[PDB]
Amino acid sequence: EGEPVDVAIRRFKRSCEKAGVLADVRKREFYEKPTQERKRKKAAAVKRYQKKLARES
Amino acid sequence: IDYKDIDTLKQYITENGKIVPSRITGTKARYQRQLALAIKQARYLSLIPYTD
Amino acid sequence: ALTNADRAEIIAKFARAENDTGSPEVQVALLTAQINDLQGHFKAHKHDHHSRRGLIRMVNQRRKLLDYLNGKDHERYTALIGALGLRR
Amino acid sequence: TRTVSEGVAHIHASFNNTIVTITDRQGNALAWATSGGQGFRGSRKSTPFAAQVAAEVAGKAALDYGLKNLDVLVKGPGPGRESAVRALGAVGYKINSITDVTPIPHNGCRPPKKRRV
Amino acid sequence: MRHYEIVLLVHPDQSDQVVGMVERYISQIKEADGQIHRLEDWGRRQLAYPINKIHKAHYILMNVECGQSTLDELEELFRYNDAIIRNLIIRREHAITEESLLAK
RNA sequence: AGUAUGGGAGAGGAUGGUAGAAUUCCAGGUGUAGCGGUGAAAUGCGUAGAGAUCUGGAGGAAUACCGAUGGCGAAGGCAGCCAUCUGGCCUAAUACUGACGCUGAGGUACGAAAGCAUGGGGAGCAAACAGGAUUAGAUACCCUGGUAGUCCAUGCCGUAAACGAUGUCUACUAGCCGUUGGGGCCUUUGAGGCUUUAGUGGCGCAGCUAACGCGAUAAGUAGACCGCCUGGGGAGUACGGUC
Repeated sequence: EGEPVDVAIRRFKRSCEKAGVLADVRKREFYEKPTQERKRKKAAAVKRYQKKLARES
Repeated sequence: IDYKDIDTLKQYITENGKIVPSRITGTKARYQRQLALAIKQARYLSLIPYTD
Repeated sequence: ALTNADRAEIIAKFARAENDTGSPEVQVALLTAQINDLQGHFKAHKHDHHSRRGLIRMVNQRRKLLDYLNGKDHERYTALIGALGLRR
Repeated sequence: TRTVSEGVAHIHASFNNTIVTITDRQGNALAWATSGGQGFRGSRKSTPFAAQVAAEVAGKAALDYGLKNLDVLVKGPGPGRESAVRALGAVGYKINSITDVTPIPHNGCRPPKKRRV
Repeated sequence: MRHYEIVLLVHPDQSDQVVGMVERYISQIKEADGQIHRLEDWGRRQLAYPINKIHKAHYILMNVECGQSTLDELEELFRYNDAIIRNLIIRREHAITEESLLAK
C-alpha cells in the first residue's frame, strides 16, 4: 500500500535472484557441448567436495 | 507416495513449480525419485501447474 | 514369456531323482525351452541387439552342458538329444 | 479519446537496446518509446539513462489516457530495467505489482554457436 | 491378469450422462472375466490449466483387474470417446481396496 | 562353476501412444517510426507500415526443474509421462549337479561422429557459398544470409586423445573418512548406533618406481593363457593381396 517503489523494486530483485530465472537465459544464450558440460560439472563437484572436507577438518 | 497427495507434494514443490533439491529437502535418494515421478504425474493430470 | 507352471512340468519330466533340479538334462531342457520361446520375440524385434547377447549366452551354456554330459555318459546324451530333437 | 484507469507496462530489456511500451489491460497498446527515439543512437542505446528518458517519454504519453495505476512486467536481461521502474515511480504512477515474464525453454531448439572473440 | 489404475477426466457438459458410460465400461470389463476392485468419482474440479479450453472437468478413478484384450478395448474406447479428455493407465502390482484420498 | 523357488534397485534394449516450455512461420486486433547487430561500425531490415503486445492456427526438433564424487550397460553408450515385448545384476537359508573351469592363435558379433545408397522430412543450427567489416595483405577470427548435413525407415562403411594412455582370471598384504543397492544385530518410542556383502570416491604405512606417482578399484607379493616393443626419419608410406 504505502511501500516505496524503490523498496518494491529491491524486493523484486531479491526474489528474482532467489528464483534464478536470469541464469537460465544466460546459459541459453549459447550452445554448449557435452564434452565441456561434463568437465564443468566435474570441476564444480570437486571444488564443492574439497571445500566441504576443508570445513569439516 | 502417490500423485494424488497434492498437500504433501506442494511441500517439496517450490512456489514457481520447480521441484526442490534433495540438498534443501534433506531427503533420501529413493524418496526423491519417487517424489519427482509423483510430481510429474500430478502435473500431467492437471492437479498442479507446470509453471506459475 | 514362460510361467512357473511350464518350468515345473519340464523339471518333473526330466528329473532324474526327486528334488533333482541341477541335473544336466534339467538345465538343458530349461535352456532349450527358453531359447524356443525367445524365437517369437526376435522376429518382432530384429534390432534388439542387447537381448540377443543373452540369447547367445544361453546357447553357449547349453552347448557346454551337452558336451559335459556326452563326456560323462554317452547313452544319457543320446537319449536327451533324441528327446529334445537337438541335432548334436 | 478513450481513457483507461488501469494500465500495464512492458519493459523489454536487451543488451543492445531497451524498450518500454504502455498498454491497457487485454493487451491493446497506447504509447511506446525507445532509446534511439530520444536520440542516444549507437552503442549508447544500451546505457540505462536512455531507458530513463524513454520511460519519462512513455509516462508523459500515457498521461493523456490518464491511467494512474499500472502493473509492470519486465522481460529479458538488460541494463536499465531498474532505471525504467525508477523513472515510472518518479513520474508517479502507482505500481500494483512487478513480475518477471522472461521465458525459459524446456530444452527446445539448438542455440547458435559460441563466438571466438 | 494384472491390476491397473484408470484416471479419466471428462467434460462437464457431458458429465450429465457419466453414469451411462461408467456402467457400460463396467459391463465390458465384466464380459471377459471382470474385476472392478474400486470405482470412485472425485467430483467436479477446476483443471490447473485449460485443457482444450475447458477450465473444469470431472474426475473418475477405477482400480480394476482385467485381461490384456480388455485393456486394449478399454484404451480404444477411451481414445474414441470425445467426452473423455485425458486418461491415465498405470499398472500396479497387488490390490488397493481401501478408500482412496480426495474422494471425501 | 552352475540350476529351482522368494525379494530388491536401475536414463539396460526394441515398438507404439501421449504432455508441456520455447523458437520459426502464417492470419486477426492496438499503433507509430525505427529495428537489428558490433570493440565501433556497416550489410540487412521499416510507412504496400516494421519492432512491441494479445489472440488463433501449422510444423519440426529436443526434454527445464528433479540431477548427484549419483545409477545402468562388454564396450561404443543410455534422461518428459504411459503401455507391451524383452537382457543382465544384487539379496537369505535351505534344496540339487558334482570340476561341467580359466584363457584363447585362427574365426566371428557389436561398435561415437563424419561420410556413402534408395524413399521421406526439414523448425533451429550450419561445412561449401554470397555480402559487410578489421587488416600492409584476409584467402580466417567478428557480423548479415545460406546449401549439403544434423531428423525418420532400410543397408553399407569399421575408423577416434574409441583414455584409467593401465588386457582377462585367481589368491594374499597396516589403517582413517565418504557415498549407492541389499543382509544381519543392539538401542528404543521410531529414529539412531554397530557389523557384513556387491559397487563407486578421498587420504595414507610397508612395498614398488628414473622421477612423477601407484598404494585391497596396485603401478605391492605370486600363478595361468594371450597381444604387443627393440635408435630418430623415410613410414601406417610403396608393390602385392583381401574387403
